[PDB]
Amino acid sequence: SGNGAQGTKFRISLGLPVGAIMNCADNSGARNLYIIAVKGSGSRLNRLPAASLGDMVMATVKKGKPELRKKVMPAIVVRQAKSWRRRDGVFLYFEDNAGVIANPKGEMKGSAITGPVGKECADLWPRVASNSGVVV
Amino acid sequence: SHRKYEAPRHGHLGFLPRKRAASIRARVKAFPKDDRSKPVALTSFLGYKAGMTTIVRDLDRPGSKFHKREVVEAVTVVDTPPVVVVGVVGYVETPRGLRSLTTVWAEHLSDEVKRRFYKNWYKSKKKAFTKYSAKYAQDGAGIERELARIKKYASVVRVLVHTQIRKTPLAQKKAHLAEIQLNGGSISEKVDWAREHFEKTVAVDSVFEQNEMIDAIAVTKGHGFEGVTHRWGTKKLPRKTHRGLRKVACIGACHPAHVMWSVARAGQRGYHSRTSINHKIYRVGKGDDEANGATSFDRTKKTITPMGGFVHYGEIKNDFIMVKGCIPGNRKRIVTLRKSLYTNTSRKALEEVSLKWIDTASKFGKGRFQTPAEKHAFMGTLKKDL
Amino acid sequence: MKVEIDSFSGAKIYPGRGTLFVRGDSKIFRFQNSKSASLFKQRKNPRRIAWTVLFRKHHKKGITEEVAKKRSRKTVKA
Amino acid sequence: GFPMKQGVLLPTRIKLLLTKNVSCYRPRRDGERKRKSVRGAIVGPDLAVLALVIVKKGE
RNA sequence: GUGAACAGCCUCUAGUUGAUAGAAUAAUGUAGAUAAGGGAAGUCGGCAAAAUAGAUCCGUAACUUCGGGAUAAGGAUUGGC
RNA sequence: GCAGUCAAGCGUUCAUAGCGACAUUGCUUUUUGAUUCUUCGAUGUCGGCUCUUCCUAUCAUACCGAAGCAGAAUUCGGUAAGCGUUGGAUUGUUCACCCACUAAUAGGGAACGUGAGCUGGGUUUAGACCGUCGUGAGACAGGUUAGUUUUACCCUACUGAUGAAUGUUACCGCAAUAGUAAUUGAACUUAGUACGAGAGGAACAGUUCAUUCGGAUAAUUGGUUUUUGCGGCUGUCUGAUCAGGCAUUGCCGCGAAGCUACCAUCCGCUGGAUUAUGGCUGAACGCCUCUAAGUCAGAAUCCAUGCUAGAACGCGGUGAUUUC
Ligand SMILES: [Mg+2]
Ligand SMILES: [Mg+2]
Ligand SMILES: [Mg+2]
Ligand SMILES: [Mg+2]
Ligand SMILES: [Mg+2]
Ligand SMILES: [Mg+2]
Ligand SMILES: [Mg+2]
Ligand SMILES: [Mg+2]
Ligand SMILES: [Mg+2]
Ligand SMILES: [Mg+2]
Ligand SMILES: [Mg+2]
Ligand SMILES: [Mg+2]
Ligand SMILES: [Mg+2]
Ligand SMILES: [Mg+2]
Ligand SMILES: [Mg+2]
Ligand SMILES: [Mg+2]
Ligand SMILES: [Mg+2]
Ligand SMILES: [Mg+2]
Ligand SMILES: [Mg+2]
Ligand SMILES: [Mg+2]
Ligand SMILES: [Mg+2]
Ligand SMILES: [Mg+2]
Ligand SMILES: [Mg+2]
Ligand SMILES: [Mg+2]
Ligand SMILES: [Mg+2]
Ligand SMILES: [Mg+2]
Ligand SMILES: [Mg+2]
Ligand SMILES: [Mg+2]
Ligand SMILES: [Mg+2]
Ligand SMILES: [Mg+2]
Ligand SMILES: [Mg+2]
Ligand SMILES: [Mg+2]
Ligand SMILES: [Mg+2]
Ligand SMILES: [Mg+2]
Ligand SMILES: [Mg+2]
Ligand SMILES: [Mg+2]
Ligand SMILES: [Mg+2]
Ligand SMILES: [Mg+2]
Ligand SMILES: [Mg+2]
Ligand SMILES: [Mg+2]
Ligand SMILES: [Mg+2]
Ligand SMILES: [Mg+2]
Ligand SMILES: [Mg+2]
Ligand SMILES: [Mg+2]
Ligand SMILES: [Mg+2]
Ligand SMILES: [Mg+2]
Ligand SMILES: [Mg+2]
Ligand SMILES: [Mg+2]
Ligand SMILES: [Mg+2]
Ligand SMILES: [Mg+2]
Ligand SMILES: [Mg+2]
Ligand SMILES: [Mg+2]
Ligand SMILES: [Mg+2]
Ligand SMILES: [Mg+2]
Ligand SMILES: [Mg+2]
Ligand SMILES: [Mg+2]
Ligand SMILES: [Mg+2]
Ligand SMILES: [Mg+2]
Ligand SMILES: [Mg+2]
Ligand SMILES: [Mg+2]
Ligand SMILES: [Mg+2]
Repeated sequence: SGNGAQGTKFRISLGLPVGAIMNCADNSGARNLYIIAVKGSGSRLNRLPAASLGDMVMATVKKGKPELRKKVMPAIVVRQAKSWRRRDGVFLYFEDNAGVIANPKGEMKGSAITGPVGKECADLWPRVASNSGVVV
Repeated sequence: SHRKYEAPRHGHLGFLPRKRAASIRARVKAFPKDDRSKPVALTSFLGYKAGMTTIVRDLDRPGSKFHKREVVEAVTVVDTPPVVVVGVVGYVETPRGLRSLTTVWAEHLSDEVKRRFYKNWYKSKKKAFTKYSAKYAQDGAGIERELARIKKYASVVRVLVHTQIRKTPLAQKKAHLAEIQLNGGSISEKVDWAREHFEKTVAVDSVFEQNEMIDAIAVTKGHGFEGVTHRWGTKKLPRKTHRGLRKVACIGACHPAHVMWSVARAGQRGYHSRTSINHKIYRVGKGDDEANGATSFDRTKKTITPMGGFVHYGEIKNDFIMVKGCIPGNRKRIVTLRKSLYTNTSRKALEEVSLKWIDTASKFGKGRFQTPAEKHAFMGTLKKDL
Repeated sequence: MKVEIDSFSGAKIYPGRGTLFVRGDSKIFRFQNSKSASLFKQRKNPRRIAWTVLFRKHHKKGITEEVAKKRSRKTVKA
Repeated sequence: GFPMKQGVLLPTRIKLLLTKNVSCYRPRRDGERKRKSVRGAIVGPDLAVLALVIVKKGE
C-alpha cells in the first residue's frame, strides 16, 4: 500500500505470506506473481510479512514473458481466498489469490484485468478502478 | 552475552501477580470525581452478564469509508434489575488514608441480603439484624445521631445497595451487597438521599443513559493451571526438543543467580479482576416493556431474549444494559458497571447511536429464525401442531 | 439491512450470518452456514437433498393453500 | 432505470435473453434477439419508481 | 469368509479373560489424531509428518553392456442390482 | 576500540560551521597479547533456538540548541535507555556478503548469559577416502563421509496453591509497600500554501486508518469432535427381518456445546513537578548579563491519577454472638 493509493485501507486479515504465489490477473505477459515482501508491514521476530486485498508487494515472475522474468517489481493484490470480513458484517472469499503487476505510483502495466476484483482494492488504486470489470 | 535479535517481552507486569482473585466481585478501586452541584445519584450498578448478541446500526463517523453506512457490531447484555438501598456509610480523611466512620442500615432487610451474611443459612436461626432492627423502636434516637454523625464529618458517602437476585433466572438466592459512592451535592444532602431510600428501590435508568461511556468491573473467567506457553504467549519450542516444548528454554541467566520475577512461568490462568474502560451503552431496556428487541425500524414485538433462551443463563425479564462489544468476566457473574472517570470528547464517543436491528435468533446453534412467528411462517405446519 | 437467502439451501440469512463466496465467473453464492457451504463445495445438487427449499418446490411439499383460490376481481364500466 | 418484468421473481437484477412480443425489448431485425439486463418482479428499496393501478376506490 | 494369499480384519474348535485398585481429568508429558489462508519462508538438511499406493485399460522419456531404464512419466475406470 | 588538549592546515574567503597535522594527556575491558592466582579425586568447547534482565559510547522515536540551516533534505551537539531495533538467499559458523521491507533495521554485558532447557550442523576418540610427509608404524593448526547429549523426588529461587496462633464467626471497607504500558507509521486536510529565479517544496490544529505491544471476550466466521449426536460405507458374526456386535475411537459427510484465532470481535485514562533549552527580574562589575537572591515556559523523563496485588505479625466500619 501507501504511495500513490489515495484512500485508506481498513484492516483485512492477511492471507498472503512471503513466498506465496498468486495468479496474475492482467495481460502483461506475467502469469504468476511470487511475493517477496509487503510494503508497510512491520517487525516482530519470526512473523512473516503477509498481504491482503489491495496491498502492494514486491514480487517476481516465475511463469511468463521471459522479459518479465528474473527481476523484481511491485504488484497489487486484487483477489483473496483467505476469508476476510468487512465492517458490513460479512465474511467473504475469492477462488484464487491474484494480483496485477504495477509500478510504484500504483499504475498498471497491463491493458486490463481478467476476473472479478475486490472493492476494498478498487477504492484504493484509481487505475485498478479503471481496468477492472466486475468489482466485488 | 546480549540477545541476538531484540524483540519485545511477553505479558504485562502491571497485572502481577497472576493469582486467583480474592473474591468473585471485583472491586471498584476508584470512583468518578465529585462535583457536588448536580443532583445526587448512584455512581455504579450491580449486574449479571446474560450473554452477547449482534446489532445492526447506521454509522456517523463523518470522514470514514463507512460514514452514513450500515455496520454490524457485537454487544453483550447485562441483566440489571433494580438494586435496593439498605445502608449508608460515611468515610473520613485521615493522614493514614480514608476510614469508615460508621454505617447506618435500614430497618427491615430482604432475606435476599440477610442470606449474604451467612454460610449455612437453612440451619441458622437468622438472628442477623434484629437487635439492630431494634434501635428504631425508641423514636429513632440512635439512628438519628448516627446519620447525624455522618453529616458533621464524613468527607465522602456511599450507599449499601444489593441485587434483587430473585428476579434473575440464576439459581443463586444469596444476593450481592456492595458500597456505591454518591456524587451529588453536599454531604448533608447526600445522607438525606440515603436515608430517604432505605428499604426502597433504585433503577438503572437513573444511573445510566443511552450512548454514554461506561466501564465494566468483574472477575475474569478462569482456566486453572496453565502451561507457560498459553499463560504468556510464549513461542512453542521446536518439535525435536527432548522433555517438552510448551516451555521456556532459558528460564534465567547465570547471575543474578536466581530465577527472576520478570520471567514467565506456569500458573493460574484466569479468575483475575479487571477494570475495563470505555464501553458504550447501546440500549437501556425496560423489563416492564415488551419488544425490547424491537426498534424504530424493526417494530416486531420481541424481548431481547434469543430463541430457546440465553445459552447457559436464563430469560432476561427485567431492565438491562446493552454495551457495545465484550465485557470482562463470564455469563452468570456479578458485574459492576461504573460512571467514567473522565469526560471523553472522543467523537467516537458522543456519537448518538441508534439501533436498527437486534439478533433474536437462537445461540444454541446456527439460528435462522428470530421469532417463532418467523419460524412457523416459513417452514409451514408440522406433524404435531394444529 | 437486506436479508439474504442461501444459494444452496434457500433459507434466510440475517446480517453478518453465514459466509459469502465469489466464484471465478464472477458469480456470487451466499450460505447461511458451514453446512450448506460444504455440500456446495462437494458439488451436491439441491434437488437431491431432502431438507432444501429448492428440493421442496420441485417435489411439491405442503404448498397446499398457495395453489388455493384467491379473490381479486372488480366491476368497471365508464 | 432498468425496468421490471412480470414473473421473473428475484428481488435482484439479472441478464435475460429476450425476443419479439416480450416485455422490455423491441427488436431491430426479423428474428433478432438481444441479451439485456432486467430488474426483478419483487419490489425492493432498490426501486426508484413503483408503477401501480387502482382496482377499488376507497373512501 | 473377504482377498492374489499361511496378509490384514471378523468368526468355529480349544484356551483364556492373567498384567494392584478406586476417584478425578490441572500444567508438563508418552502414544493416537485433525486444523482455515500460505506452502520449506522452518531447519545444518524436508528431521518429522503428509502425499502415493490394489486391479483393468490407455500411455511411457534420456540413455543402454540391447538384458534394461520401467509400476518410468502421464492418464481413465472400480459399488449395487 | 573510544574521547580529549595545543591549532600548522583544509574549508572560494575565513584556524575550531564541519574537520584537522606534528606533538601530547586519557578513558574502555565485546580485540588480541602478557601473566599463570583459582579450578587437573574430572564433566565440554563453537554456533544457533528460546527467554529475561542490565549497560549507553543513542540507529530510530519525544523536546531542544548549532550549521558554509532560503525550502526540502542533511550534518554537529544537549536532556535522554521510556520505547522499538525485523523478514530471506549461500555458509555449521560468530563474522562475512547480497535480496527485501522498515520509523530505524545501534552496539555491548549478564561463567566470551542460556546443554538435568533443546539442537549436535562445525570442532575433537574409535571406521573410512584423497592430497602432502615418512623406509615404516604413523603424521597434517589440509580437503572429506559416518559416528549413544544420562539423573531432580532434596534445598533455595521463581510461578501459582492451603494455612495454626493474636475471642469466635460474618459482611462491608481503607491503603503501607510492591508491580505498572503502551507503541510507531501513513493518508486526507493544511497546500502545490510558506521559501525559492527555477527545480522543487514543508509543518502546528482538525479527520480517517494502520504497525508493533497488551488485557479481555466467543454474537458472528473459522478450527477442533468420544455429544461416538444424525445419516452413509466396507469386512465379518447374530438363520433371515428388525436391531446390533467386533476391526487399539474401523472408515466418510454433517455436526451442536465447550475450548479457541490479528484466522475472530472488544477496550487500552489525565494531572502535576522537572531536564535540556529558550526566557523574565536582576546585581555582582554606575555598563552588561537566564543567575548569584528570586522567577517564567518546557521532554517518549519523573511523581501522581488509573490499573494489579493487599502486609497471611498494618488497620477502620458493621452484624450475630452458644446454657444441659
Ligand atoms: Mg527466526
Ligand atoms: Mg524453467
Ligand atoms: Mg466495470
Ligand atoms: Mg541488544
Ligand atoms: Mg461509632
Ligand atoms: Mg437454571
Ligand atoms: Mg489471547
Ligand atoms: Mg518460549
Ligand atoms: Mg531428541
Ligand atoms: Mg448458538
Ligand atoms: Mg463451525
Ligand atoms: Mg403436496
Ligand atoms: Mg506391570
Ligand atoms: Mg474433585
Ligand atoms: Mg532456508
Ligand atoms: Mg521422513
Ligand atoms: Mg489430507
Ligand atoms: Mg500417477
Ligand atoms: Mg457400474
Ligand atoms: Mg569562518
Ligand atoms: Mg586559510
Ligand atoms: Mg588461565
Ligand atoms: Mg560562512
Ligand atoms: Mg539549501
Ligand atoms: Mg542542546
Ligand atoms: Mg532462516
Ligand atoms: Mg540460511
Ligand atoms: Mg572469536
Ligand atoms: Mg559485496
Ligand atoms: Mg568478557
Ligand atoms: Mg557461554
Ligand atoms: Mg544451565
Ligand atoms: Mg546435554
Ligand atoms: Mg557430528
Ligand atoms: Mg575419526
Ligand atoms: Mg570440495
Ligand atoms: Mg563429520
Ligand atoms: Mg549411520
Ligand atoms: Mg523437573
Ligand atoms: Mg513459594
Ligand atoms: Mg482464625
Ligand atoms: Mg493537493
Ligand atoms: Mg535560490
Ligand atoms: Mg463454532
Ligand atoms: Mg454411525
Ligand atoms: Mg452389507
Ligand atoms: Mg469375539
Ligand atoms: Mg486385533
Ligand atoms: Mg471461554
Ligand atoms: Mg481486529
Ligand atoms: Mg492483540
Ligand atoms: Mg483518570
Ligand atoms: Mg489505564
Ligand atoms: Mg505532583
Ligand atoms: Mg534557567
Ligand atoms: Mg536562579
Ligand atoms: Mg555570578
Ligand atoms: Mg508489615
Ligand atoms: Mg490481611
Ligand atoms: Mg495502619
Ligand atoms: Mg474491628
